[PDB]
Formats: sequence, structure tokens, C-alpha cells
Amino acid sequence: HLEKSAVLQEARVFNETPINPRKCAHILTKILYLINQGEHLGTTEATEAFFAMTKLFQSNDPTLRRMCYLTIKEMSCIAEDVIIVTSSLTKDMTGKEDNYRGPAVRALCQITDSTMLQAVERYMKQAIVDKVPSVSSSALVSSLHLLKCSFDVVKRWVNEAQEAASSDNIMVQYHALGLLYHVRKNDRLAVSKMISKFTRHGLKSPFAYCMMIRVASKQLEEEDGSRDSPLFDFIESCLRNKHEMVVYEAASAIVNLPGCSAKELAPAVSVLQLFCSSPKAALRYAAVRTLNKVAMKHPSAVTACNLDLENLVTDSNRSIATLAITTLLKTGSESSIDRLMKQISSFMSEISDEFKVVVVQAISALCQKYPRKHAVLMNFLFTMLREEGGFEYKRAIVDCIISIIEENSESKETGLSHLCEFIEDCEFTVLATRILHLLGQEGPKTNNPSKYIRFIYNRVVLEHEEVRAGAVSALAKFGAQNEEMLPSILVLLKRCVMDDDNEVRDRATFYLNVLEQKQKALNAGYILNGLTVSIPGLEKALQQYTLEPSQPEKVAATRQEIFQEQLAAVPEFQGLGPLFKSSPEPVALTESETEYVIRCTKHTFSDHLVFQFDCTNTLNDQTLENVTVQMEPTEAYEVLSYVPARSLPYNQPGTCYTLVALPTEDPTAVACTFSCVMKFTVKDCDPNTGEIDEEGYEDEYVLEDLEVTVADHIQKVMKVNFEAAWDEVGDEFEKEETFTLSTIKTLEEAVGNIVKFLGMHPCERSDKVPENKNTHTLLLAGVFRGGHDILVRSRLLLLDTVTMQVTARSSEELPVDIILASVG
Amino acid sequence: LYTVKAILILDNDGDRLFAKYYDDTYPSVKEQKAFEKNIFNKTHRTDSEIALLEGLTVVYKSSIDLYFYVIGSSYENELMLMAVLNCLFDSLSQMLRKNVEKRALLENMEGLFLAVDEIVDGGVILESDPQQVVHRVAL
Amino acid sequence: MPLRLDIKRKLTARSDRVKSVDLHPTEPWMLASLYNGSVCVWNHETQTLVKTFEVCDLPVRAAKFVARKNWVVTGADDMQIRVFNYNTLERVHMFEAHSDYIRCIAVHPTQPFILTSSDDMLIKLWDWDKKWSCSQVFEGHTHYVMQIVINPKDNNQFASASLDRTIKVWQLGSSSPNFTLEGHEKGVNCIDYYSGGDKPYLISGADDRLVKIWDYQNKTCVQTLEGHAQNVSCASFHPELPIIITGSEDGTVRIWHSSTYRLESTLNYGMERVWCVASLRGSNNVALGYDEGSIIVKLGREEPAMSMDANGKIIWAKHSEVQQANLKAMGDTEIKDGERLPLAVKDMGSCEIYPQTIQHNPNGRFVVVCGDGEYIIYTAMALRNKSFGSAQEFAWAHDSSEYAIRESNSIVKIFKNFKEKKSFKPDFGAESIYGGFLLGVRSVNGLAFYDWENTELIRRIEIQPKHIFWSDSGELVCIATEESFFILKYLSEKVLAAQETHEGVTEDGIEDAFEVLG
Repeated sequence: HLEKSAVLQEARVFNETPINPRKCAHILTKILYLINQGEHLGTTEATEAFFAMTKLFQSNDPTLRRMCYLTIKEMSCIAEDVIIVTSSLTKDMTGKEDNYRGPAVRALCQITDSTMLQAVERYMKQAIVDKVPSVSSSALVSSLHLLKCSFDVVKRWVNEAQEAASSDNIMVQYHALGLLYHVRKNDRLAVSKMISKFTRHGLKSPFAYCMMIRVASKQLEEEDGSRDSPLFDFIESCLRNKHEMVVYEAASAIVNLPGCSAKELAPAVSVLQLFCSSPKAALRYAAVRTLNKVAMKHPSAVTACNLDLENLVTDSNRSIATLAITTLLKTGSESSIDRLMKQISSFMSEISDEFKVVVVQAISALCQKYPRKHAVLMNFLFTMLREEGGFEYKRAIVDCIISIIEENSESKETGLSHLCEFIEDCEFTVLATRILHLLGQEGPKTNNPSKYIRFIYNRVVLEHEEVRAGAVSALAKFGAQNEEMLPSILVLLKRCVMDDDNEVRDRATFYLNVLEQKQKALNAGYILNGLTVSIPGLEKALQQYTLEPSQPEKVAATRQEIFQEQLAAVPEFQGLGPLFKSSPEPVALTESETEYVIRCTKHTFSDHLVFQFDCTNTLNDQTLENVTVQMEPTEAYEVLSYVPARSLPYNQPGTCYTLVALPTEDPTAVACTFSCVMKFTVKDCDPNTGEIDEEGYEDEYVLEDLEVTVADHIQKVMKVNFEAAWDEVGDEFEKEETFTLSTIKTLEEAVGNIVKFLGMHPCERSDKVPENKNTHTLLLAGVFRGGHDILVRSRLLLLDTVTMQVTARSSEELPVDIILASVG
Repeated sequence: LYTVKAILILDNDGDRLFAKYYDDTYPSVKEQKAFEKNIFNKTHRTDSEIALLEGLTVVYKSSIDLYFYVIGSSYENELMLMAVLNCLFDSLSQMLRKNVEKRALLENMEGLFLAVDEIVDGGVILESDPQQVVHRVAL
Repeated sequence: MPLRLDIKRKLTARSDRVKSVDLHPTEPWMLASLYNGSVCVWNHETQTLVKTFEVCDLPVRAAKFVARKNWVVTGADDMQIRVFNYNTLERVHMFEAHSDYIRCIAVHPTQPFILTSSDDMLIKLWDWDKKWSCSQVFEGHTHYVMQIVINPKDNNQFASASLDRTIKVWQLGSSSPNFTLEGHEKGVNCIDYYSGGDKPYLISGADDRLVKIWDYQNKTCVQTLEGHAQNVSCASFHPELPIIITGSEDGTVRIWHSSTYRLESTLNYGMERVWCVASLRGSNNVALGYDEGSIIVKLGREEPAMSMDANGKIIWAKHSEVQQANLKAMGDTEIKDGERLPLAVKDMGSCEIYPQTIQHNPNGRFVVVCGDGEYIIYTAMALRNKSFGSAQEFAWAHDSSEYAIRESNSIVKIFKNFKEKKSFKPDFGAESIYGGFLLGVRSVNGLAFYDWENTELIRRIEIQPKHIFWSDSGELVCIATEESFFILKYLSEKVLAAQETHEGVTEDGIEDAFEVLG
């Protein structure tokens, strides 16, 4: 239509004296036209045009004002000294009428940056509360843009934003709730308060419902303090308003992840909610679906089926038919697959071009995804090969072949062989590469390789370089794997085809010379089956889904080992007792992502305990350095050393340790409590993940106590015969004490309490005791730190409560004393 | 805050009489036109309120020599999108003082540009009331 | 919208229609000018009437103090402003301020001037030092000049309100009003400035039932205030608190929040027809003139809400580098004890409610913001929502992971881990709460202490408290009382036998479980 240069240029007159609202407005229209028609502005002339226009803001005409808003936003980024236009926009923005109000806030806020943010706020507060949708919605979207430049200004507007939220007017609410969710967010909980306020309400605003559904879709039970249900009384889990999109979004989330469970007037576990909307017009597309559903997509699938299946079969309209395939695909599942496959077979008949490729891929893809047997997948993959013969590709040769060598290989090659009979050189580089690669790699004894070779030999002549090169190298590997083959390799390679073309020659000269001339140490080594060049995943199935309706390694296996590894890096802990075990009951001192996350584990050594404290400073305003967790033992333990966490910045874990020595004569338990306080140096930080200030202050954060149990000292085992082990460990360290467990009225619980506490597995599966028997003998075994066995015998008497005489024997005085004390 | 991906009003080839991009995904002419040609090819010569293109529900209508578009998300349905598309058709008609054809749009290029910006704002649906848009805009 | 208020009737006096009410520029006295032909002043702190002056035998509409001269200016229906010494009790000067009675007088302490506004449509200037010569005459107003106020950003500027639907901003230098504002639509009874060094505001009151707020800097009308349900006689701005106090001839005074203009209170008195308002410039006293008398009233918020933990997060609300709505503040500074230490604030995360009281945890793990019958708990230095609860009052106890709340059902409540404790529920009633370990609840002219063990009445102390705070051993308590102070001993063993036995009476207690230490 227009020329960008002439129009950008003539705009410069505004900058001088002429303001002429008609002429300038036209010139502006022309700018909008240059963009719209599709053109790109030249920067010098743009920069000039922008400074000129600001003069035009003096004249207040509604069409000129309008031109001015669109033109400055489009020209804003390809212009300089734009800042002048802010004042003019504020002047316009306060002027009453929707033409100015709404369009200005949007143009102003786009140009506005954090410095300028402050200016627009009075006018913004006035514009947001409006139940006149233009002014309010433009102001609400405007605030969203402004969250970037400066967050804090926008946040103050949360009250005006909320005020708009209370409208049932669709725009004012959609914008209000949507924006609010973004704005007020400083934690989940404050947003959740905003949502609960609207939540109990039966809106007539579908957009608000939708934007909110998304916020809601996850279970929120902290909305406005707390509440006893994930409840959403606005359609998400409810079905207060029917309207097929909202109904679909809501129904797929709620069914197997309740936003609330099913109500008689609002299904929300049952499959129903989608289905009542399901017979419909074009509208049906949302309605008919599924996704998730109780307990599977399949009972759901049956409802809707008439609709999806008739459109999919009948309509050879692309627009309908696509909705019908997506809808079939959605009502699908593992079960559904029988049905889904016949339909997809049928579908290509309506739209057959790419759609053909897709159905032959889909039937294979569905068989791989939803199991109807891996074999059937191969058989479908043959049908794909047959029908298209060329829309298979290179990625198919690699994917078919890799997939095939899971089971199919002998068959696949053979099928491929037959498939190769097709068409000599229009079959493509890829099929020849597949029969060639497979015949090379398997080295057929399932069928005679001679047919395969004869088929491939012809294809090579008239097809691309990459296959002819493929054919020589394959032949060489084929030689190395099977001796028999060598005579065919020679007739093929001497030919002008499989060698002596171009690329084919170079590869061949190498491959040939290595087979012919050389040892074939290399050739032998090279064939490991004669496999592909790469093993990807199973690419086809996802591709197909969209297209149709258009080494974790480990050391440790035990808590002691993983901790032992962590400990081992540090010297002191392995140098001063080596680790018998680490706790089977590690206790987290301070909860996750609050102030600190500290998890401590107590590790036992031959004569020591090391406490590993994994410390996180989740303090947004700080970053920590030289952090240690300090300890006060409540019994006689010596605290030898502290190992610091070098730094703990915001949200970054670090580990600190305290090594203490264990008593080895203590008459009371090694079940003991340590009071923990982390001390550290704080340097100020701007929350990101870390950043330290030039100077800072000392600060401390209090932590929970760490409890060490007898369970940490002992590792559980059972014995085949307790009595022998029990005598064998040391009846010379034997001590006996009688306890009453009055809070345990039966033997079975009693055995469980001694077993858990001590960290001893009761022998011979003695946690199950004959219910309410007068006498019982409980056999305990486990190994104590240092590597010495500890056996405990508890002879239980059951009155109405449990009394036990617990006799313990151990290779030391300490386990005996420790167990006896801890139990009572 | 997002519903509408883009709005296009296209001649009966898919070429840009108009498009205004409420996505940031097409700003350059080459690609804005490619998009336009892409959506017009699927959707056209099968009029319904549904089309699925690019994994997005595309809602469209037609006139004498134009096809009118809203592209939006496919987690929705036609009807939500349709309310935008109905506003788009309607508001342009009342605004221009003549029904949407290539002739009405070209007749008043300014009314068309302004009217569409009121309907969609950066992919959020700013307005959907045809009457409101028309008063809001000044020719 | 919520605001710290507490309306209190500081002093009342009955007299014929008082057109003007004033606070003495620097003294604790309030002067009211009456239609008794007398102006009377009373110091409403000690409740002593300091002096009366008989200006005229016909109504005195205006009176104000020119504190420096130790003189009072009055303008009466003599059409004179007569000046008197308020300690040497005699008439200092007599002069004709206007050709008509003098509705209001404004005093410039920094200049020798009083300008007076009269219903001869003119405001005239008099200079006290010249012996009340006419310094300047202002001609601008074409109607009855109801009120005059001096702008506190330039005392050379004043605005005068006239029933001509404008308030005209004038300068001393210029007889004429140097610009006009059209502040109201049914005549302007009053003009006031919103006081301060950075506040260019006007207010207009009118008999269209409405008070309007204007910004003199921008020249726009910021908002319209509903005022009253009958002609707004006067309207004024409170300085400290965000409110506007208006009066109407319906005998009602209303207080409006100046952030959304939602009704904070409606006050009637049995005095009715409220003609004027004025506010103390040092803030929290407003006085209102009525037909049947005058009242001086005292507004609430006298003290700040804040708490100092051990993390150096000393949190307040409002103030600098903190917003009122959100929550913040830190104080890590230790500079010399002899002066006031800097703000030293560090930023702190989310809030969702207004802070009626806002407090850090005494050892630093929680933050509490309390407000509107609800408490919200935010985490010490991270400020993520920890917890929630109900609280018309919230107090941390000694335990500070057990706290006392008044849930206002007539039982003082304890919440532990911010979850309600129903093992705590007084066999007293309640009227009010004191925190600490033994919760004191005040009811039936008693202070009763309750157990956090079985909520039996341990003891009742017969002098009610201001506070109970309990030591961090919970055997010793410090009682703030009108008595002065008690320290009491809770003997733990004695309490365990007594409480179990429930020998402690429902409303009188057992006088042994607690003992009075000192």
C-alpha cells in the first residue's frame, strides 16, 4: 500500500510549529498501516517522528489520541528521547471518557519504566477500580506489564485490583483475579487468600473461571488462612456454569486429583462432567473429551464415543475431522487401543496425504505406546513401509532398527527383504539402508542372504551416495561377523557402484582394505552385532500424536554408606573410630524453606559419633559464611571438633559436622540429647541464590535438638538360635534390670518398643508373640558400634501390663548398660 | 492472563490485509505473513467454529472475501474464542459503517487498527463487547 | 477500612451555639467562641476553665489566640475584633475588623497578622503590633466569608471559603485572590489545609451534604466525601491520622478514612447541630462546635505497635522503609545510648492484613501481624505464611510459642502453636486479657489467674491489672496494676493440689496456690 520512508519523514513537521490534528492523525494512520501491511521502519526517521508526535498531544481530539497511543507503542522501541511523552499520556489518562482512559493507560504503562512508575499510580488507582470494563481491564493488563519495571508500585494496587475482582463482569473480574494472582505473590498463601474470596461464588464470567482454574488446579487448602477441603465452588471442581471449555478443563484435573470430590450437582471424581456436555455441535470438541478420569480414560471413553467416531469416519473436512481424531485420542487408553487402532486405520481414508503417513505411523505408534504386542508394532511398521515407501525417512531406519532388535530382527530383515521388491530406486535411500543395515547386522540364516543381496545390489546403482557408502561398510562388517559372506562382498565391491563412485569409494577403500588387506582385528572389533550409528528413544509415537489432527548410577544402598562417603572425605571421622553405622532414624532439625533447612544424622563410630548437619540458609536477606552447628551434650561426651560449612548462601545447601567421642563405660544410655545452635557470620544479600555485602554482622539461628538413640549405635540382625549367640557375646558383661512397660498392655508392642529403641531386630521374628501369653522370651540381636555384637534377652511377663526382666550381654560393659538404661 | 494468541483478518489467500499480533512470536513481516498463510490454509474451505492448527484451537469465520481469525489456546474451546471472533467481526462492521470485506477494511484502515487493539491487548482479551469497542474508538 | 482510633470526650461545655472552636496555638487550652456574646476558654486537660471574655452582647462567631502577645482575638456581631489579655484580664484593643460580623479569624504567629473573614464578603488584615491597624484589605469574595485558614507552607498564603462556591487562595501582598478554586457546588462553608511541609491540599465543605477533597498542586478534585446525610456545616482534615472529620446540622459528626472514604464512625451527642470542626496541628484532638455547646474530643492512636526479637528484626509498621499494609523493619544498629539510633531497616516479605498491632517473636522465629479480629503469622526472617488464627487482641506470652488471645466470646483464649487451646478456657467470664503463663482475665471486679493445665481458678487478686507478665520460669509474675505493681509467687506444688481438687472458687479463687510476694 505505502512506503515507510515517506511517511516516517513527513511526520517531522510536528516537531516544529504545525500541529494540524487531521494531517498528523492521517500520517500516524499511515505508520500503523506500514506495520500492519507488513513493513519495517527506518530508525533515523522513526526517532525523529517520535519526538515530533509528542507536540501533537497538546491537541486533544479522540481520533488523534487514539492514533497517538498505537503509534507510540509501535514506534517506542525504535525511537529515542521517548520519556517526554509520559506527561502527555498522564494529561490524557485523567481525562474522562473511555477513549482516553483505557487506551492511554496501556500506551503510558508500556513506555513507563520504574522511575516513571510513581507518576502513573494516582491515575492507575482511579482507572483499575472502574466497573467500566475498558478502563479497568486496560489498567489491570497495564499493571501486569509494570510488574517487570517495578514490582512494589504494582503491589500497592492489589486493593484496587481486588476491588475489580468482585465484579461479575467478565472482563473486570478475569483481569482482576488474573492479575492479582501474579501481583500479590510473595508466598503461595497470600495469593490463595485472594482466590478463596472469589472462590465461593457461581460466576457468569467464563474467562475468570478459566484463568483461575489454572491457579486452582493443584490442591490448595490454605486459601484465606486454612480450610478443610481443596474446594473450589467456582467451576474447577464444581459445574455451576456449563460451558464446554470450562467444563473440560475442570473435569480432567478434578477426576484423579480432586480440586474437590464429586457432588450430586457437580461431579468431580466421576467421569460425568465432560460427558453431559458431550453430544453437541462444533462445541462438542471440548465436551466429548476425557484426560485422566476415574480410574482410567476408558469407562469415560464409552460415553462420547458415538460423537468422536462418527465425525472422525464421516467428515473429510479437515477442521471437523481433526477435532474428531483429537477427541478419539483423548477418549483412548491401553484398553481403548483395539478401537483406537481400527479408527485410525479408517481415518486416512478421509484425509490422505501426510495424514496417510500419520495413520500408518499411528497404528504402529499406538501399538508401542499401549501394548497390543511388540510383534504387531513391527507388522504395522511393515504396513507403514508398504503404504508410504518414502515418508519413513532416515530417523525411521534408526528408530525401526533399534526398536526391532529388541525382538523382531530376524523377521524384520526378512520383511524388509520382501518390502525391497517394491521399487528399485524410488523406494528411497532409506529402505535400502534398512534392508542393507539389517541384512548386514543379522547376517541371515533365517532366509538366504542371497535374495537380500540381489535386491540391495540393484538399489544401490541408482540411489544416493549415503546408501551406496552404507552398502560397502555394511558388507565389510558382514564379512567380519560371517566368513561365508566374503565371496559376495568381493563381487559387490569390485563394481563401480558399491565402490568407485565418490563418497562410496573413499569409505570403500578404507573398509575394503581393512577387510581384504588387513588383519581384521579392526573389522572384528568393529562388528559387535553390526548395529546402528546411534540409539535414540522411540521418537515416532509423540510425533505422530501431535501431527495427526493438524546413567543414574549409585554406590550406597544403605544410609551408613552414603553418610560414610560424606564423612570419609573429611579425615577426622575415619581417623577417630571408623564408621560402624549411621542412623536409621536421622532427624530433621529445622523445617524446609522456612529460615533454615537443617537435617542432622548421627553417625556412630568405634568410639566416636560424628553428627553431620546438612545446613541450608534459606534466608532471603542473608548469605552466611563460616557456619557451624554447635553442640552441648546432655551426658559425658567430649566435643572434639567442629568442621564448618564454608558458606551457606540463599537456598544453597552446605554441610558442617561435629565430631564427639562416645563414652565406653557410661552406666546410662548413649541415647542422649544434644542442643544445637548454628552460629554464623551474615553478610547482606539481595535474594537470588547468593551475593555478599562488603561488611556484615554476626548472627545466630537457633535449631532443634538432635537426639541420638541406641538405634544409631546398633545395627539390627536376627540370629538362627539366640541362645548360643546370647551366651557367646559375653555373660561376663551380663547385667540384668527389671522394667515395667505400663503403657504397653501386650507382648507384641513390647517387643516392638525394645527393638526400635535399641536398634535391634528381635530374633526369630519374635515381634510376633502368642497373643496375650503369660510368659515369653524375647530374643534380641544386633551389632553395636565398634563392631561388637549386642544381644539382649527380655523375659516378658504379661499381667495387664508388661513387665520384663531384661538381661543383656555384650562383648563390652557399654552396650549392656546402654540398652538397659534406654528401655527403662 | 492469556487467551488469544493472535488475530488476523485475511483475504481469501491468507495474505495480510491485516494481522495484529497479540503474540510476540510474530513481529517480522515474513513470519507474520507465513503464519497468516498457515492458518488460512487449514481453516479455509471448511467453515466451522473449530479448527485445530499448530496444537492451538483456531476460531474463524468467513465473509465474501475474508476469513477472520482468533487463534487461542486448545485447552479451551471454540465458543470462548468465538466470543472474541464475534466481537472482532461485529465491532469492525459497526465501526467502519460497513460489513467486513477487504473493501471495508481498506476503506478505513485506521478504524480497523484501533478497533482490533481494543479487542485484544497483548494476548489478554481486553474487550469482547462490540458496542463498547466502537464507542471507545473514534474514526 | 481499619484505622487506630479511640474517640474520647475530653471536655464538654453547654452554651448557646458555638460558631468557632479552636485549640490554643501552643497551650493545652481550647477556646470556643459562642453566641453568648462571650467567648470562653477551657483547658480540657485539668478540666479548669482558665478565662471567659465578653466580647459583645450579640454573638461572637470567631475566637482565636495570638499566643505570643498573650492575647486573644474575637470577632463578634459588634463587627469588631476585640482583643484581650488572657492573663492580665482586660481588653487590649478594640477595632472594627469589618462592616459585618466576623465568622472566623486566622492568626499568623510568624507575622503580626490576623486576617479575619466576615460576611461583608471581605476578609481584612490587622496587625496586632501597630495596635490593630488595617494592614491590608482583601477584596475578592462576592459572598459571606464563612471561614479562613492559613496555609502552613507559606503563611503569606491563606485560603478563605465563601458561600460563592469557591475557595480562593490569596496572598497577603495582593488584595485580590491570586487564583480561585471552584471547590464546591453549593457554597463553601470551610477551608482547611491538610497540614505539613509537603501537603498542598484544600478541603471544601458545602450544604450540598458533601465535603470535597482538592489537591491545590494539581488543581483537581481528588475525591468526594459523602460527609453527612444532611448539609455539611464544616469539614476538616485530621493531620496525623488519615481521616477527615466533618460535622453537619443533623447533630452528627462523621469520620471518613482518607484512603477509600468508607465510614470510620458516626458520632452524635445530644447536643446536635454541629457547625464547625477544627483540628490540633500537633495532632489527636479535634473540637467541634454545636448548637447547645462545644465539645473537645480526643482521638485515638497515641502509641506505636512494635517488637524486638533476638534476630535484630525489630518490626514496626508504617514509618520509613516499611509500608503500613506490608511488614518490615530491622534494627541492627548499636550506636551510643545517649541519642536515637537510626532506623537500620532491612526489607521483610509478605503480609495480607493490616497491623492493628504488629510484633516480632521475643526470641525470633515468628512474626505476628494482628488485625481485624484475625492474626496472621509470618516466619521470622523469611516472611512466608506460617500460620493464621483469630485475635481481636494478640499478646505473646512468656512462652511465645503459646500466646494469649481474646477471641471475644467472653472467655480469654490461649492458642498454642497458633492452634486454639481449649484446655484453656476460664471459669471466670472475660472482659479483658493479660498474657504470661498464668493468664489473667479480668471479670466481675476481679483479676483471675488461670492455669494452662486444666483452666481452674488459681487465685483471684482483687486489684485488677493493667498487665500481667509472667517470668520465664512461670513462678514469678509482675503485675501492672493501678495499685502500682505486684510481684506474686505461684507456688507450683500448691497449685497442682489446688487445681486438681478445684478448691479454687469459680469467681473468687483459692487464696492459696498463689501468694503475694511483694
